[PDB]
Amino acid sequence: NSNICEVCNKWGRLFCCDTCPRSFHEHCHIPSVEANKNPWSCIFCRIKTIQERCPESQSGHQESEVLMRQMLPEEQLKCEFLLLKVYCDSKSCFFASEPYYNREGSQGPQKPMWLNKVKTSLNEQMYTRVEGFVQDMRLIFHNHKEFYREDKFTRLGIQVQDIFEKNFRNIFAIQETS
Ligand SMILES: [Zn+2]
Ligand SMILES: [Zn+2]
Ligand SMILES: [Zn+2]
Repeated sequence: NSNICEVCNKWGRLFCCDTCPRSFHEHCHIPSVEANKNPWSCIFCRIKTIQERCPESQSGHQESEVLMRQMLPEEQLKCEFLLLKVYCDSKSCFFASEPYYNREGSQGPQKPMWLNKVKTSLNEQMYTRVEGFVQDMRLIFHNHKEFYREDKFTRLGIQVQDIFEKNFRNIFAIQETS
C-alpha cells in the first residue's frame, strides 16, 4: 500500500485499503474509516464495484434526472466520493472551514457554505435528493465569486468548481456534450 494519504498526501496514522493500494487518514476518508471490518474496502473500491455490478450505469445521463434522484445508499456513496474528490485538491483548504466576510466594498453572502458543513450534512443524512448536495456544493463557489468580485482570488473558486464539475460529470456519468 501507499505510505501517504490519498486525499491530503501526508504520512501519519494511515488505514490501508485491502482491495487497492490506497491509504487514508481516518477522517480524510469519507465516510470516516470504519472501526472494525477486515477486509476493508475504500470508497474508490466501493464505487468501482457499483460500476462493475451495473455496467449500464456508465451510459450517459441528463443532469436534471440525476439531481432528482433520492439519496438511497448508492447515491449517498456517490455524493461522498464526489465530496472526497474535491478534498483531494489542495485548493480545497480555502473552502473547508467556516468563512467570514469583512472586505471593503463587499457584503457577505446570505447563505454561507463550506465543505465541512456539507461533510456533516451528508454524515447526518440531511439531504433527501442529490440536488440538495449539488446545490450546497455549487453555492460554495458561487458565494466566493460574488464576494471577491474583481480580486484575482476569485479564481480559486473557478478552479475548485472545475474540479467539482468534472468529477460530478464522471461519477454520475453525465452525457458528454460540446
Ligand atoms: Zn489525509
Ligand atoms: Zn481501495
Ligand atoms: Zn446488471
